[PDB]
Amino acid sequence: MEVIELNKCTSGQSFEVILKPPSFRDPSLEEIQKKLEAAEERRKYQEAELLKHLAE
Amino acid sequence: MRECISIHVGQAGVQIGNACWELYCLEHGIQPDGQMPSDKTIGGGDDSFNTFFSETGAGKHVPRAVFVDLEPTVIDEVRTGTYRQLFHPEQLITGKEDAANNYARGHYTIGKEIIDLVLDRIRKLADQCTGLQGFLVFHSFGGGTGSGFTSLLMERLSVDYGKKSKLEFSIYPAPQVSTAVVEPYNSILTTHTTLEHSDCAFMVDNEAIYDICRRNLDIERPTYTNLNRLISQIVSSITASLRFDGALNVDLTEFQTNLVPYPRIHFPLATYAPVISAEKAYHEQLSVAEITNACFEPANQMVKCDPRHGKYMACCLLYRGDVVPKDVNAAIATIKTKRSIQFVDWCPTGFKVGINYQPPTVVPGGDLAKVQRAVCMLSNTTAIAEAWARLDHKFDLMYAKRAFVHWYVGEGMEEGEFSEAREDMAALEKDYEEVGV
Amino acid sequence: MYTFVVRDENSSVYAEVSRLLLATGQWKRLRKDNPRFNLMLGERNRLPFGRLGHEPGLVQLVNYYRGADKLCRKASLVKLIKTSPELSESCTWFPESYVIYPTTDEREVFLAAYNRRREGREGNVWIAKSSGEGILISSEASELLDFIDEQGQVHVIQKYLEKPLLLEPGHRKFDIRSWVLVDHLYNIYLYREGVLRTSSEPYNSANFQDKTCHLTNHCIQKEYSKNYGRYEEGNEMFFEEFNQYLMDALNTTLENSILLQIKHIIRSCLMCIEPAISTKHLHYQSFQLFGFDFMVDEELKVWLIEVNGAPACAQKLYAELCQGIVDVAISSVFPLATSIFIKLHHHHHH
Amino acid sequence: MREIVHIQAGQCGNQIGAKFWEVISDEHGIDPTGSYHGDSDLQLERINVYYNEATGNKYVPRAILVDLEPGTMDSVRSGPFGQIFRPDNFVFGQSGAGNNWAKGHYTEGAELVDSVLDVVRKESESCDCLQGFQLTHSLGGGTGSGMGTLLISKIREEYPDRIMNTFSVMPSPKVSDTVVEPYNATLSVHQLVENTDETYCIDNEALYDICFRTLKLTTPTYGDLNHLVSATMSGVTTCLRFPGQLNADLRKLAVNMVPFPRLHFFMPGFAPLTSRGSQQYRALTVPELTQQMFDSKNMMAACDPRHGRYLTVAAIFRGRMSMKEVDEQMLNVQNKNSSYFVEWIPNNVKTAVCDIPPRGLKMSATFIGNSTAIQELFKRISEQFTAMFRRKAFLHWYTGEGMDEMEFTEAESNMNDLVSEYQQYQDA
Ligand SMILES: Nc1nc2c(ncn2[C@@H]2O[C@H](COP(=O)(O)OP(=O)(O)OP(=O)(O)O)[C@@H](O)[C@H]2O)c(=O)[nH]1
Ligand SMILES: Nc1ncnc2c1ncn2[C@@H]1O[C@H](COP(=O)(O)OP(=O)(O)CP(=O)(O)O)[C@@H](O)[C@H]1O
Ligand SMILES: Nc1nc2c(ncn2[C@@H]2O[C@H](COP(=O)(O)OP(=O)(O)O)[C@@H](O)[C@H]2O)c(=O)[nH]1
Ligand SMILES: COc1ccc2c(c1)NC(=O)CN2c1nc(Cl)nc2cccnc12
Ligand SMILES: [Ca+2]
Ligand SMILES: [Ca+2]
Ligand SMILES: [Ca+2]
Ligand SMILES: [Cl-]
Ligand SMILES: [Mg+2]
Ligand SMILES: [Mg+2]
Repeated sequence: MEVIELNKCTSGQSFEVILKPPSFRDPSLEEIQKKLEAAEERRKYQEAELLKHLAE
Repeated sequence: MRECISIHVGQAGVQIGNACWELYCLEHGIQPDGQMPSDKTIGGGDDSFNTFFSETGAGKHVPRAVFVDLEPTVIDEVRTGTYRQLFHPEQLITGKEDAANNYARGHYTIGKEIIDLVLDRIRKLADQCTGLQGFLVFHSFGGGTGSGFTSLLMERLSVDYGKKSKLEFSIYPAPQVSTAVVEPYNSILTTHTTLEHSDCAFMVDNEAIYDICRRNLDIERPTYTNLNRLISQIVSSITASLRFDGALNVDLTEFQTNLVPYPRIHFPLATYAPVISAEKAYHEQLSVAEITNACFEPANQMVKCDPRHGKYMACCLLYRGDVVPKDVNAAIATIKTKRSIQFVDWCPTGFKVGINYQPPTVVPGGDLAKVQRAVCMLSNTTAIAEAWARLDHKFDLMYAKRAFVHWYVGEGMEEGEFSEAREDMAALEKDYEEVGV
Repeated sequence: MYTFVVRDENSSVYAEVSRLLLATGQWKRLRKDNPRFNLMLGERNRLPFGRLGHEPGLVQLVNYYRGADKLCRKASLVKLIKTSPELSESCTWFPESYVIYPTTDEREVFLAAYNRRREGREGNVWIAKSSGEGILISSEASELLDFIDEQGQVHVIQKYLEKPLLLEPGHRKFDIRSWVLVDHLYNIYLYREGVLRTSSEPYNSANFQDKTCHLTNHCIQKEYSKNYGRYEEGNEMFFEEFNQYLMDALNTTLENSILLQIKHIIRSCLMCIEPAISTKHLHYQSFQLFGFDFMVDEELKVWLIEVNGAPACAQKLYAELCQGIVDVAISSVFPLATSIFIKLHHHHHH
Repeated sequence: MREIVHIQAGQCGNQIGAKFWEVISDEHGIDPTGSYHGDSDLQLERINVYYNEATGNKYVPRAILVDLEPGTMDSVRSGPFGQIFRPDNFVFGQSGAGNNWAKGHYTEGAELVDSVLDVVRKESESCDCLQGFQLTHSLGGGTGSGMGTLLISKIREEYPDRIMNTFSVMPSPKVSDTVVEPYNATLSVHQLVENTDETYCIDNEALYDICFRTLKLTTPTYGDLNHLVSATMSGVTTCLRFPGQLNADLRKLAVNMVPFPRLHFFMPGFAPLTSRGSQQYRALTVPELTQQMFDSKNMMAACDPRHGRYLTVAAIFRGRMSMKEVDEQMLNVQNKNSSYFVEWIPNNVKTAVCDIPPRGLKMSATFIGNSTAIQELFKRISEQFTAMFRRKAFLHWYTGEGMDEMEFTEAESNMNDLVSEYQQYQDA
C-alpha cells in the first residue's frame, strides 16, 4: 500500500494511495440559429393552420 | 488564480444557488453586505476564494454568479432576501412566463427570446476575469427551464468559450417531491442535448436526499430548504478545492483528468458522511474509519444504486476537519478486506485524498450538527447507470403511447428529437454495460 | 392486501408460491409490468434489480440475490473458490477444477497438475461441463481438450470421482440435492428433506462413454437408462430410506456420515459471498432458494458439484417447501392477521 | 402567468359564476364593496390572479357577465355580491336564445359577441401576463351553450397562445328545462373538444343524485345543485389562488393533466359533501377525506371510475392536517387500487395542500380526474341525441335559424369519435 505526491500546507494535505496498478461536432452559432428558426417556422405554420381553420 | 463562473438555471438551480452562496459566505467569513474583514488586500487580489468572488473598491465581495429563471417569483426572493446586497442586480435575470414543465418551450420557444441577454450578462463577468477556467451549471433535469434553457445555454457556452471547462450540478427527478409528470421526457431531452457540452456532471437524486433527511435528520416531510442545505454541504465539499489552498482538484480541468477518463461516462457518484441531526442532544463523534466506511453505504449516496455490482474508474476522498493521512490509510486498508471494490482492468485501484483541516461549517439554526470530521467520496462507478435505466424505462412507458408529445411538437419540436434523445441514452446505458461487466 | 407480480411463468416453485399467496386472500397479483408491487417473483435473465426499491410507500422484496450467479454458474464458482481466501485452493470439499476457453484461461496450469497424474500412476480421469446437454468423461483428454475447442461457451475441466459410494442392491451411483433458503436477514435455512437422484445401471469403471451409470440427472434416467423406477420411484431415494440404508449397511447415520459436511459447505459458500450480495442496508430486499448438489465418495466424504440459482423441487416436497418459503422468506417481511428448516449458524471463538 | 379573465354566459353560467365570486371573495377576505377586511396574508399574495386592484385599494373581479336576456344579470346586480362587479363588464342583449344553440351561436349571439370581445380586450390589455380564460356556462340552453362556444372560438382566434378553461354544466332529464338539451349539449361538446385546453364536466345528473341519495334532499333546487358547484369551483382553483409548494397556473395544469389534446374533460370530486346551512361538527380524518374524494358518490360527473382508468389525477387537501398522513393515504389509494391508474403514465397522481380551508369545514379534499370513464357522460348524451335525431324531431327550431342536418350529423360523429378515443386508452 504505497502513499505518494504528499503535498502539505496550512489549510490541509493531499496525497494519492495506490494498492494494485492496472490489471492491464460541437456545432456553430449558425447551425444553432437554424435549429431555433426551423422550430419557430413549424410553430408559425401550425398557428397559420389554426387561423385558416378558424377563418373557415 | 483562475476564475470560475457559477450559473443557476430554473427554480432548482436558483434555490440550490442560494443555499451554496450562503454557505460559501459563512465558510470564507464574508458577511451578507459582502464585506470580508479577514481580507486585508482591499479592492482585489488573487487569493483562492477570488475564484468564486470578485472585489470592489468599497471592499465588497461579489459572487461570480448568474441566476436565470424564465419566471420572476424565485429570483425575486433572492432580490429582496437576506443576501440582496451581495449580488449585482444585472446577475439576476428573469422572464415573465415560465416553460410550463416543457423542455421544448424552455429550449425553442421562450429560450430564443432570452438566450442572447443571458450570454451578454455572462460575458460581462468573463471580462472581469484575468483567466476564466469555465463554468459550474446548477439546474433540475425535471423543469422546462432547468432542462430546456440549460441545454440551449450549454450549446452556446461551447461556441462563445470553447477552451473553457463546464461542470453540472443536476437534480434528478424524484416523484415524492416532483411537480410535473413529464420529468422523464425533460430529463432525456436535456441529457442528450447537453452530453457533449459537459466535462463532468454531479447528479443528485431528490429521492436519495429526501430519504437522508427523513432517516438521519428525523424530518417527517423534508422541504426544499431541508434538501437544499444538505445538497449545498455536498457541493461545498466538491468545490472547496477551488476556493482553498490545496494540491487536489485545483482547477476544473483536474475534475475531468481525476474523475472522467471516458468523456461520455462523466457522472461521478457523490457519497457523504456524516449527516447528524442538530436536535440530537447526545451524539458520540464518528472516527476517520467510521465515516470512510459510510462512503460505501448506498444509504449515504446522492443516488441510490449498488457500487458492488459495477466497476470503478476513479475514487477521490475529500475530508473536512480533524483528519490526518495515517487514519485515512488505516481506514482504507480495513475497508478493502470487508467490501467489494472492483476497478476496471485498465485503471489503478487507488484513491486520491484531499484534506482541508477546517471542519464543515453548518448554517446557524439549520438541521445539520457541527462534526469534527466529514468526508465526501467522488467515485466514477458504472453502478450509476441504474439511475439512467430507471429514467429510460419511465420514458419508454410514456413515449410508447406518445402521451404528452403533442405539448412538445406544439412548441416547434419534431417527434424525431424524442427517439434521437432516447437512442443516445440507449448508447450511454451500453457504454456503462461494456466498461462494467 | 400485499401485492406481487410473476415474471417467470416456467418456475415450478414460484407458480406454487403465487398459488399459496392468493389462497390466503391477503395477497392479490398485479400485471407483469405494474411497478407498485411489494413482491417480485422475477425472471431468470436480466432481472432489472436497478428498478427495485424506488417506489415510495412500498417495501419491495425480490426472490433473487443480485450477484448470486457467482456461485451458480460453473466457471465463476471455480474462480470464486480458487480466488476467495476463505475457501483456499486447498479447499478439501471441491474437486480440483480448471476453466478452459474455446480458441482468462488456465489450460497451461491444467497440464502441470494433470501430467503429475501421469507420473503419479493415479486414476487420472476428468469431466468437462458448460453453464445431458453435451457432457464428456475421457481418461487422457485427446478428445476433451479438442471436444469443445469446437462448441459455443467457456467450460470447466473438473476431477472425476472414480471411487464413489455404491448404493446396494445395485452397485450404482447417486448425487444429493439439498434446498437452501437465504432470507432477507441472510439467515441460511437448509430444508430437512433432501433427495438422492439415483442411477439405476450398475457403475462401470472401464466404459466411461456409457453416460447412464455415470450421469444422475432426472432427464437422462428416463431417456437412456432403461431400469428407471426399479428400486425407488423414480430414481429418487428420500432421507428416511437413505438414513435406514446407512444404518443397516454401514452402521452410521445420514446426520454424521454426510449432513455435517453438507451444512459446512453450504454455510462456507454463502458466508463467502455475503458481503457481495447482502441486502441488509439496501433500498430493496432479496431472498433466494438454491439447490446444492453433492457427491458422496466411498470413504463417506461429501464433495460439492454445483450450486443451482433457479432449482426445481421434487414432486412430493413442493407443498411443504413452498409453504416454508412463504412462512420464512415472505411472511417475515409482509406479516398476516416444528420448523421445516435447519438454521445454519456457527460462532466458534479463536 | 398571473391574470385569469373570467366569463359567465347565460342563466346557469351567471348563477354558478356569481356563487363562485361569492365563495372565493369570502375566502380572500373581500366584502361586497371590494374592501379587504381579512387577517392572513396568503389571501392577498395572489389576489391579482382573479382580481384587479382599483382606486382606494379596492379589489374588482376580472369577470365579464354575458347574457342574451337581462333577467339573471339584473338578479346578479340585486344579489349579495352584485356591486363587486365592474358595471361596464355587464354585456346583455334583450331577445333571449329560447334554449336554442343556433340562436346563441349564429343569429342572436353574433349580434352581441363583438361587444363581449371589446370588454374581454379591455381586461386582457390591462394584464401584466394573461394565463388565459375560464368560462362558466351550461351546455343545455342557448346562450351559455351556443353563444359561450361562439365566444371561445373568437377568443382562441384573437388569443391563440392563451389557455381556455371551462366549467361546463351537462344537462340531465332529472333536471331538464327542455327536450332539446341533448341537441344543445352535443353541438357544444364538438366546440369544446376543438377549442378548450381543459373542461370541468359538471353533470346535473351527478349533482341531483348527490342531493337526493347522499345529502337526503327530497326536492333539490338549482340552489342545492349550485352549492355543490361553488364548493368544487373553490376546490379546483385553490392552487391558482393561494401560495403553496405548488404555485400552479392553467398551463401547467393542462400540460400535466392532458396526455392527448382531445381528452381534456375532467371529472371533479369533493369531500365531505355538505347540504348548505346544516353543517355537521365532526371534522373528517385524512383517511376519510381520501376514501370519500375518490368514491363514485363524491364525483360531480355521473360516471363510475371503476368502468374506466385514470390517465392523471390532481388532489387538493385544504385545512390544518399532517402532510405525512396525506402522502401516506394518497400512496395507499394508488398502491391498493393500482389497476385503475394507467401503468404507461408513471406517477400520474399529484397532491397539493393549502392551510386555509373553505368556509364552514375544518378539512376538505377536492378531486380532479382525467378518467376514461367520462365516456359514459358522452355516451349518455349521444343516446338521448340519436333517440330524437333518428326522427329529425325538434330540428325545425334549428333549420329555422339557418342550420343544416349535416351540422348535427358532423357533431354526433365528433362526439362518438371522442368516445372511441376514451375507449382506445381504457384497453392499453
Ligand atoms: N432539490 C431540489 N429540487 C428542486 C427544487 N425546486 C425544484 N426542484 C425539483 O426540480 C423539478 C422541477 O423543476 P424546477 O426547477 O422547479 O423547474 P424550472 O427549471 O423552474 O422550470 P419551469 O418552471 O418548468 O419553467 C422537480 O423534480 C422538483 O422536485 C429545489 O429547491 N431543490
Ligand atoms: N466431478 C464429478 N464426479 C463424479 N460425477 C460427476 C462429477 N461432476 C458431475 N458428475 C455427474 O453429473 C451430474 C451433475 O452434472 P452437473 O453438475 O452439470 O448437473 P447439471 O447442472 O447439468 C443438472 P443440475 O443443475 O440439477 O445439477 C451428477 O449427478 C453426477 O452424476
Ligand atoms: N347546475 C345548474 N344547472 C342549471 C342552472 N340553470 C340552468 N341549468 C341547466 O342549464 C340548462 C339550461 O340552460 P340555461 O343556462 O338556463 O340557458 P341559457 O340561459 O340560454 O344559457 C339546463 O340543462 C338546466 O338544467 C343552475 O343554476 N345550475
Ligand atoms: C398528474 O400530475 C399533475 C397534476 C396536476 C398538476 C401537476 C401535475 N403539476 C402542476 O404544476 C399543475 N398541477 C395542478 N394544478 C392545479 Cl391548478 N391544481 C393542482 C392541484 C393538485 C395537484 N396538482 C395541481
Ligand atoms: Ca482581497
Ligand atoms: Ca466541449
Ligand atoms: Ca335582432
Ligand atoms: Cl475559448
Ligand atoms: Mg420554474
Ligand atoms: Mg333557463
